[PDB]
Amino acid sequence: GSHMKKQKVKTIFPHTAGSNKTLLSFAQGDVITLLIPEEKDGWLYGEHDVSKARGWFPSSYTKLLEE
Amino acid sequence: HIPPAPNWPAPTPPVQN
Repeated sequence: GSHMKKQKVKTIFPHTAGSNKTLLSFAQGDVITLLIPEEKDGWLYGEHDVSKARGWFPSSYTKLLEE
Repeated sequence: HIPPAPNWPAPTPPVQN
């Protein structure tokens, strides 16, 4: 931006853990901030803006905010 | 410290128009 310096991604569908603890849950159109300079085998690690929860999640469930 | 990754690859969104 111009008065900010934090990378983000924006979600495009909801996500759930089902049978796990280390998985970050969310909805469509949510905002998540990155915690690693690269992904791990398709999994990203991030912190949600609304929930402030952390965990692994599928990078493909999100897109670069500024397309 | 970042927690360990799972033993399987990450899933994908639905394939739609």
